[PDB]
Amino acid sequence: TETVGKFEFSRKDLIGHGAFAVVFKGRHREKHDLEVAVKCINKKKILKELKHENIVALYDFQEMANSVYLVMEYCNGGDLADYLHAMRTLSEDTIRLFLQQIAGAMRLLHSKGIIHRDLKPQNILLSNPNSIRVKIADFCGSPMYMAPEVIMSQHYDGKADLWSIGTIVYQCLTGKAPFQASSPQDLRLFYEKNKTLVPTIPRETSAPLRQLLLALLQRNHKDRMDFDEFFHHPFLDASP
Ligand SMILES: *CCC(=O)Nc1ccc(-c2ccc3[nH]ncc3c2)cc1
Repeated sequence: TETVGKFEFSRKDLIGHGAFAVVFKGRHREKHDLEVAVKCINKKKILKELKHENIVALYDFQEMANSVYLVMEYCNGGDLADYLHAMRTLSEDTIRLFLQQIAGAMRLLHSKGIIHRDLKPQNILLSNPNSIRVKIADFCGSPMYMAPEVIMSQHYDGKADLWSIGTIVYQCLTGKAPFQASSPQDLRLFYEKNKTLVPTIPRETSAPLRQLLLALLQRNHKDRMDFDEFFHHPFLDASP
C-alpha cells in the first residue's frame, strides 16, 4: 500500500496505461468509501481548483524526483470507446446529451485558455450514479482523433479540440472514423495531400447535426468553427 497525501493505492489494482503513465485504483485512507484513480507519470496546476461536473476532478498531486502522482475522481462506467464498441452507434438524442456535457466542460477549459490536444473516446469517461454523465480526463496511441495541424506539427490552438470532438461525434453517429487509416504515417500523408476534406455524412442525418459536423471537420483551422459557434450551435438546443 502506497500513499499520496490522504490517499492510498496498490500497484496490484491497475486501471490503465497512458503515455509513460499508469493508473491505479485507490481510496481515501480515512473514508474507504471514496474511491480514486491514482495516475503515476514517469519523468524519464489550475486543474486542482478547476471544477466541473463534466471534468474528472484532481483531488491531489505530488512531484517526486523522477515521478508525478495525480489523485483523481474515480469514474465507474468505463470510457466512450467501450460504450461505442458495445452500442456500435448512438441515437442523435444520445449524441446531443453527450455533446451538451462535453461543450460545458470545454467552455470552462476555453475560459482558462486550456487546450486538451488529445481528446479521444478513451479519455472521455462515463459515470453511472440517459442519466450517463461524461467526464473528460487527461486535461492511447490512436491518431484518428488528432487535428490535421497537430499531426503535421504546425501552430495549432483551441480549434484542435473542435476537430477531435467532430471526429468523435462522427464515429458516435456512423460507427466509424471519418478519415480511416491503417497507420498514423498514412493518416499524416492523407492530410498532407488532401488540402480539402469532405467527410461523408449519411443523408438520414438531421440538418443541424450535418451542419455541425461539416463546420467542425474543416481541414484548415481558419475555416473551422470557433468555440462560441460550437457551444451555441442549434444542434445542441434542438428538441429530442
Ligand atoms: C490516453 C487514454 C487511455 O487509454 N488512458 C487512460 C487510462 C485511464 C484514465 C483514467 C483517468 C481517471 C479516472 N478516474 N476513474 C477512472 C479513471 C481512468 C484515463 C486515460
